[PDB]
Amino acid sequence: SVTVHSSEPEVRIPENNPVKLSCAYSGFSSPRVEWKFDQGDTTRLVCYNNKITASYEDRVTFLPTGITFKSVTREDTGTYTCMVSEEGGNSYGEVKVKLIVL
Amino acid sequence: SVTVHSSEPEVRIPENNPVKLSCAYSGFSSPRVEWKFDQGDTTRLVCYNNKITASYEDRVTFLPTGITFKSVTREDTGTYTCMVSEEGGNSYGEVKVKLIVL
Amino acid sequence: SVTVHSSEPEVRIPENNPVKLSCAYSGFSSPRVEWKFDQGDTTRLVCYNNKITASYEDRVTFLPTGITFKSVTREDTGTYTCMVSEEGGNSYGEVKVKLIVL
Amino acid sequence: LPTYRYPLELDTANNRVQVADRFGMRTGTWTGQLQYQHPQLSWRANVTLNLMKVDDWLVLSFSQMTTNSIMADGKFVINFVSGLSSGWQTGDTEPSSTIDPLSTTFAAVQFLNNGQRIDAFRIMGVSEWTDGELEIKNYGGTYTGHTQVYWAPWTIMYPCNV
Amino acid sequence: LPTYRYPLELDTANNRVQVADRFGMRTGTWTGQLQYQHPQLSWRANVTLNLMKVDDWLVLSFSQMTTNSIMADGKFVINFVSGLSSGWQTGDTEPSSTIDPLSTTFAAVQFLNNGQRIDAFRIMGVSEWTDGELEIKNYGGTYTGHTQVYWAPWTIMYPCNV
Amino acid sequence: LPTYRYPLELDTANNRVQVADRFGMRTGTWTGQLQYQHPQLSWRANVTLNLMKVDDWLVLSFSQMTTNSIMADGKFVINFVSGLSSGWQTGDTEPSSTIDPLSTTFAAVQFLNNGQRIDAFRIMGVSEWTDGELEIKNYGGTYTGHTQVYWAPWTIMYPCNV
Repeated sequence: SVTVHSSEPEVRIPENNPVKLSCAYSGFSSPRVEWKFDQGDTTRLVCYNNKITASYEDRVTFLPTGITFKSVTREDTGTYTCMVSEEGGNSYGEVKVKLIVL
Repeated sequence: SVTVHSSEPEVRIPENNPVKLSCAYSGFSSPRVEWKFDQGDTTRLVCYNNKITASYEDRVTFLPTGITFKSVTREDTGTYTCMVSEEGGNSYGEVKVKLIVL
Repeated sequence: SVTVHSSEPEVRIPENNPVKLSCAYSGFSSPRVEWKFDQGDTTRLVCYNNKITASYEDRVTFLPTGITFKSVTREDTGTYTCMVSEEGGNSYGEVKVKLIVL
Repeated sequence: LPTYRYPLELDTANNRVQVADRFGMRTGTWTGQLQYQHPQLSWRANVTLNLMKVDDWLVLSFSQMTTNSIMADGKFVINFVSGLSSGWQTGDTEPSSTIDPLSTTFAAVQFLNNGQRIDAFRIMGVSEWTDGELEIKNYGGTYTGHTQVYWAPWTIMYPCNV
Repeated sequence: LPTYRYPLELDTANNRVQVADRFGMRTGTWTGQLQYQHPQLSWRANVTLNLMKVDDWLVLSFSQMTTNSIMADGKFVINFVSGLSSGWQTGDTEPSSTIDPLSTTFAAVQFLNNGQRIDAFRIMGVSEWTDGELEIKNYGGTYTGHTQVYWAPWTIMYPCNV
Repeated sequence: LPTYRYPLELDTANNRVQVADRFGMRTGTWTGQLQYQHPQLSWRANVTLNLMKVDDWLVLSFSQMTTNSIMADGKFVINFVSGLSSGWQTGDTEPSSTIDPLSTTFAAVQFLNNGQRIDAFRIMGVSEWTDGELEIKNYGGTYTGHTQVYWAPWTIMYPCNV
C-alpha cells in the first residue's frame, strides 16, 4: 500500500565528516518516523516521533528526507534502520542504511 | 422518534423446520441490534452487537431484517425480544416475537 | 488574544435591592465562565461552568452578560472575580467587580 | 456534505461539529446476583452495581457489601444478559479485547471470623466476557479463616466500545 | 462551511480535521491544604498536587508526604475554589457523575509509631464534589496505633468534562 | 473539503466521518527482559507483556510470574527500543507528560521464603521514560525476607498519544 526506501542503501564516509542518511517514503496520510542504530548486539534509539533522542540531540538533525549528522566517529559504524508508520498503525515500512566510517 | 416492529408478532412453526424472526426498524443513524430469548424464567442471549452468541452460532444467522434459524425444537419455544439501540443510547426500541414450536 | 472586562468595575447598591454584576467578553470560540467572591480571607464559589452554586442558587441568575442578584445584604460586600476561559485553556481572561452594600 | 456518527455530533443551530458531552459519561445500573465461583465453594449475593461509560472505558462501581466466606482464590461472575438499566444492551458491556487481565484493582476487605474484623486486600482482575457473562478473577491477596466477608466500596474498569 | 469545537480542530495549512493533541494531556497544579476530616480528629497539611486532564478523565498525582496520625476511617477534602494553576477554573475539577465511589485506589502507607515503620494499605474512594470541594473517603485499610503517617506517592482519577 | 486525521475517519460509501473504532483499542506485545534495579541487587527476567492503546492511554498487562528476591525498594525497567510487536514503534510507548508518578497501582505478591508463600503487596508507579526506557518505581509495601517472589497478574496504564 505504501513505500519506504533509501537513495543510498550503503554509505561510506571518512571520519569526522558530515553525513545525511536518506529515508524516502510515500503513501502515508500522516506518518511517524523512527531511526534505530544496530552495531553487532547493541540497539540504539536515534530518532522517534519526528524528534531526536537526548543521546544524539547535539549532532543529529531530522528531516522527512532523512537524518543529517554534523560529524561521525568509528563508533557510528553500522546499520541505521528507518521505520515509517501511519497513525493508527494500519500501514508501515522499513529501510536499512549501512554506514561505514573510514 | 424511532420505530422497531415485527412483520409476524406470533410465529407457529413445526418441529425441525427453519424459521426467520423478523425485526424491522427505522429512524436510527447507526443502530445496534440485540436478540434475547425468554422461556419462563431463563433468559438467553442470541444476538448482540450485530453478532451471534457461541451457544447459537451453529444454527442462527443475523440480518438487519431478522434472525434466521436452520432448525428448531420443543426447546426453542418462547418469546424472542429484539432490541435496537442508537449509538450513544439517546433512542432505543423493543419488539417481542412469540415462537411456538409444533 | 481575547478580551474580558466590566462595564461597572465598582458597584454601590443599597441593602435588600437587586444588582447585576456585568462580565463582558470577546474573542472566544466556546467560552467557560466562573464567578468567585472574595471578602477579606474567605473565597466563595458563585458561578462555575455556566451554572450557579447550591449556596447561591436561590438568589443568583447567570447570563453571558453577567450575574443578577435578587437581593443583597451586608454579607455580600466585597470583590467578585469573573474568569472566562476557552475550552482547551489556550486563552483566558479575568475581571474584578467590587460590590459595596449600603 | 458528510453526516456524523456518535460521539461526533453536528449542531444545527451553530454549524458546530463537536464530540458528544455524554461520550465521557453514560450512566447505568445492573441489578442481579453476584456469582462467586470456586470448585469447593460457590454462592450468590444480590447486588446492585452502578455503571459508567467514560470514553472507551466501562467502569463498575461496587458498593459496600457483606458476603459469605470465600476461598483463597475464586472468580466473580456478572450475568449482564438480564438486569441492566433501561436502554442498556448486554452488548454495551462487551470489552474491546480478549487480553487477560484487561485490568486489575485491589478491593479492601474485612475477614469477619469470630468477633474479629481482620483487615485484608483482594486482587481483582477483569478476565473474560462470554455471551454477556463478565468474569472477574480474585487471584488472591492476604487471607485468614473466616465465616463472612465485609467488602469496602470498589471500582474496576476495562476497555469497551460505543 | 461547518465550524469545529474542542477537542476538534481544523488545520488550515492542511485541510485537516483532527483531535487536539492536548485533549489527551492538559497539565495543572493545585497548591493548598489537604484537609483530613473525622469527628474525633481533624488536621490540615500543605500539599501541592499535579493535575492532568486525559480525555474525559482528571488525574491527581500525589507526591510522597508525612502527615499527622489518622483514625481507622477518614475523609480527605481538597478545596479547588482557590489554589489552582494559571488558566485553571474550579469548574475544571467537576466530576461528570454523582456515582459513589467514582473510582477507588490504594495508598502505600507507613505507620510511624515508636522507631517502627509499619507497612500498611489505605483504600481511597473519590466520593463527592460540592461547589469546588472534592471529598476522598478513606474507607479504611490496614491499621495500627501510630504518631505519624508516611504516604508513598499515589494517583486517583475520576471522570470529568472539557 | 477537509481530509481527516486519525482518530477522525471518513467512510466513503456512507458520508460518515466517525471516530475510528481502533482508537479505543490497539493491541501489541513487548517481548523482552524485565530489568529489576537496586544498588545491592539487580536481575533480569524474560517476560512477554501485552499492550493496549485505549484512547489516550497505554495499558500494560502483566501475566503471573516468578522472579528472584527483591529488596524493600526497587525499579523496574522496560526497554521498548527492541521487542515490540509488528508495526509498533518505540515512540508508541512515550507518555504524554513528565509528572511523577503518572499512575500508581498495586501488585499482589507472594514472598516465597522457606516452604512458605507470604501474601504481600507492592505499590508500583509510572515515573520515567528515557529514549524508549520505561521506569516503574516499586516504592514499597508489605515485605519480609524471601528467596523468590511470585507475582499475580497486574495492570498499569499511563497517558500517551497517537
